[PDB]
Amino acid sequence: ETKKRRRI
Amino acid sequence: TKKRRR
Amino acid sequence: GTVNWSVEDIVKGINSNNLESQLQATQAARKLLSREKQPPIDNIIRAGLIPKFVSFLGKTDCSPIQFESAWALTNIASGTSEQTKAVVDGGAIPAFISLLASPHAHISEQAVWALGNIAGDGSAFRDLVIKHGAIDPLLALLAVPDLSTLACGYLRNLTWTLSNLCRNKNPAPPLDAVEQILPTLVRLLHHNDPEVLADSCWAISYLTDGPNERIEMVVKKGVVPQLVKLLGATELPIVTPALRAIGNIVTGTDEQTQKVIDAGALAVFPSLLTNPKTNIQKEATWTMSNITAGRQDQIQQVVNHGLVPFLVGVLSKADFKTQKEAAWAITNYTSGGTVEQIVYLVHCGIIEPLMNLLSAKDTKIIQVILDAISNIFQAAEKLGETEKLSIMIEECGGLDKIEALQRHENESVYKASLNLIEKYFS
Repeated sequence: ETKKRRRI
Repeated sequence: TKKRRR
Repeated sequence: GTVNWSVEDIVKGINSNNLESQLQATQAARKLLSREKQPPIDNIIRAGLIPKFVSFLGKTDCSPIQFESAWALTNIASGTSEQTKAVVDGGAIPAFISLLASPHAHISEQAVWALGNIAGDGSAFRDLVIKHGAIDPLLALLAVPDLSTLACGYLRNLTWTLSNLCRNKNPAPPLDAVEQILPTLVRLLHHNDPEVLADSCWAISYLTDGPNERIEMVVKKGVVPQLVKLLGATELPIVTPALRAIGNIVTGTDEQTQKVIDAGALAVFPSLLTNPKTNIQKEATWTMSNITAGRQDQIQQVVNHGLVPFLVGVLSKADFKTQKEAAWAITNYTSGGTVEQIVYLVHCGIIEPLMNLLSAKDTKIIQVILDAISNIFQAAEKLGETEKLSIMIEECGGLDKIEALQRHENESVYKASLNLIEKYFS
């Protein structure tokens, strides 16, 4: 899956 | 056990 | 215009004694950190800004700066472990947990996301978020009669963060925390949003990746039938985690494996073993190998569902890593199967594709294939048909490959091949 996510 | 894991 | 400020300008405003000047500079920072092209995370850290942002989180009287600092810190924590550590070292964790109680949903949503990035770093920060007490207020945000009244994106962020609290090993998450979270996961697994469902499955896949006691916690909640249902979804982002969880579960006891069979899983494997995504095929075959390593009545269910031909197929043609897992599946089958079952396997055409894999450049697969042959010859002895089998292996190019392997580096290889030659080809 996606460890960590940035808000764009 | 013949079962293998990840 | 809070677009394109310099880090110098941002510092000048955050250091002013003016709440509105500080708010404008903080929004300038947020905008820097949310651009798609190389955000300047390290520059912001080196400027000393994290403690200021953390302090802004508590300005209950000025919710806009609460939001902007929350967003800015979220994106710093999205970075490397060193960058996430900088946010944690600033005191952010208790501050973000306080913000979960904000009356403004867009602010509490941002605190959920931030805590997700921090827990996502790994075991230690995950356990630190749990020690600061995040789990109670997170679950309280989902305590509503019907999840559909919540905003889609809000529920998606909650589910994602919950999956990160279940994630990682060495160590796995605390057992008490897993007990607290599982009921809610079960509920989210029945929600109709594909994204909620994928992250819910990932979460279950993390929890089932351990000792039989962990598996049992999950299986006791009754989710295996719902997992098998999602195994049949059309969305590959749901199937992938659901298959991983089912496969983890069948590394367990035979009693846990049986619940997966009873739930209908085997009926979905014809498609999974022919799936166009390589990793689906690989994971479906590994799962099959752990099922052919079970009881004989379980091998028999594999037979009844018509899956032996599909294993022959994967052995014959598939990515090499999938073929390797298929070989394991055969060795387990031949090792624990009855004579009748091994006969059937041969009648389905296993010998030729088994032989063709002996010219592979992987030492381990050759060991696996030789064990399987040996096992089959043992069943032929019991039927006194060792000659028919010898002829079969001879007729398809097999004896050449086995004889050539006698003069091979590895020891188990030359020992096992030389034994077969002496014993059945003399």
